[PDB]
Order: sequence, then structure tokens, then C-alpha cells
Amino acid sequence: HHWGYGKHNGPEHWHKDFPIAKGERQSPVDIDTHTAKYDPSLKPLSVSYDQATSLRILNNGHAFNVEFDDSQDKAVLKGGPLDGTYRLIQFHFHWGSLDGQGSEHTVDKKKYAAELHLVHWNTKYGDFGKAVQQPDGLAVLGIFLKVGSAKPGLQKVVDVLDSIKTKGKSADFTNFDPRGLLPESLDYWTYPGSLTTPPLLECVTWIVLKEPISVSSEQVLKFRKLNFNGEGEPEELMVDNWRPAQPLKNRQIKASFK
Ligand SMILES: O=C1NS(=O)(=O)c2cc(-n3cc(CCO[C@H]4O[C@@H](CO)[C@@H](O)[C@H](O)[C@@H]4O)nn3)ccc21
Ligand SMILES: [Zn+2]
Ligand SMILES: [Zn+2]
Repeated sequence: HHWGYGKHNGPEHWHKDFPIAKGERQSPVDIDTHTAKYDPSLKPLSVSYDQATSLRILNNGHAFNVEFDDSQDKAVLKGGPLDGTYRLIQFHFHWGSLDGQGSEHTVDKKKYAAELHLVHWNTKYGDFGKAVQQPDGLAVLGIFLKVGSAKPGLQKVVDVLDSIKTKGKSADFTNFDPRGLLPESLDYWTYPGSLTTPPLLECVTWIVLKEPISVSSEQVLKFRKLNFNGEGEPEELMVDNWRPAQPLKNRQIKASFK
């Protein structure tokens, strides 16, 4: 397949099919905490997930997505740097082969073991496919994972992964509460960026939480048993499915906190 995370089709190759890979607002980035500026005009985040309706979990060959019913305002993100209402469509993770790497964003060059992306689209554009064509189409909440104590709210995800080992497999995944994946604090950094996988569209307001969540070694080990390949193809473990930091260029990272 034309893109992935291998030696021959990984991030350094993506620009050939997707020239925006070398664009002006690509993600992820390194968050230099001393250069980010506190913006007192930034509002607290409003995460309203009480009526979230998860539906399904899918191994798409690059990560696994937990998908939500986004046909109504059931789970929404508002406030912070955002104007308007953004609906939760899915979440997924990026992770490493080793605990020392796996996140996409970095903090003063520190890599975390993994990174959670809760993906939301701006309801003024009607559907996700139209939203990704707009500079304010998506809002992605990024949450770092470090290895330590288990995250209880993650275990229902971990335990279904055996049923979606290979690319193209899906399973029912109802009644999952994404609030169980949030840290205590909603302090954040924010900047304008892009999707971190092809087509790398420059449509994302990134909101990256300062406080990581802790997951156990056993939880992350279960992520690393997934496969990039389809069933009946040679096994390639789904690990190191992260894009490295891209140049910040003409962008400022703002902090919600001092
Ligand atoms: O790399 C990323 N950072 S991300 O977390 O914001 C994120 C979120 C997503 N999602 C995609 C979908 C449903 C299908 O949509 C896809 O099909 C067309 C529109 O329908 C394309 O225009 C476009 O390829 C789009 O991806 N749900 N989430 C994919 C990648 C990334
Ligand atoms: Zn391909
Ligand atoms: Zn992602």
C-alpha cells in the first residue's frame, strides 16, 4: 500500500503522493513550553460527552478507531480556542514499539509512549467530508499517555482488541464512555495544524492537554499485538504508527494556563 509506517512507505515518503506534507501548517509539532504564550483570552474547554453514543471499533490498517454516532449533537467540544460546536466522530491512538516513543506531538522534545486523538468536526459544515476541506473544519483533542498505573476507563478498549487484530476487522462497541480517558486537568496548548496521516489536510485546530494520562505496561502491550496487515497476509505488528514532529513555520502555540 502507498503509505504507512514502514521503511519504504513511511512519513518521509508521504510528500510524493501528498505534497501538502511539506506545507505551512503540518502536524504534529514539538511544543516548546517556554516559547508557547499564555493567552488569557482563551476560554476553558467545554467537553460535553454525557450523551455520547459509541458504535463500533475498527482496525483500519493504520490504527484502531472507536466510532461514534455523529448524526446529532450528542458528544461535543466547544469553548477554548473554538468558535461554534464540534461533534465527536471517533477517537484513536498512536503508539510506539517501546515505552520511550509513540506520541506524535512532543513536549520540549519529550516523546510519550502513546497519544490519544479525539476527533471532532465543525457542525457548520454539515458532515466530516466537507469539514476536512475547511481551515476550521476539525478540532482534535490530543492526550498523552505515559506508562505507569493502569487507566481503568481504557480497559474495555484493550479487551476488545483481540477481536480486531487485523486490517479491516470491526466489532460492535456500544456504551463506551470517552470521559474515562480524560486527565484531571483540561489545561491545554493550541495551534493550527493538520491531519497527521494522508491526506494531511490543513483543517485542524489542535488542542493538546498538558496533563498525560497513565496506562499500564500491560495495556500498551496489548496495543502492540495488533497487526497492520489483513488476515491471511504476513504478520506485521502495529507499532510506531506515529508521524514525527514537523516544522512550526509561521505559527504560534498558545497556552491556556500560566
Ligand atoms: O490524520 C488524521 N488526524 S485526525 O485525528 O484529525 C483524523 C481523522 C480522520 N477521520 C476520518 C473519518 C471518516 C472518513 O474521512 C476520510 O474520508 C474523506 C472525508 O470523508 C477524506 O477527505 C479524508 O481522508 C477523511 O480522513 N473519521 N475520522 C482521518 C484521519 C485523521
Ligand atoms: Zn496504499
Ligand atoms: Zn491521530
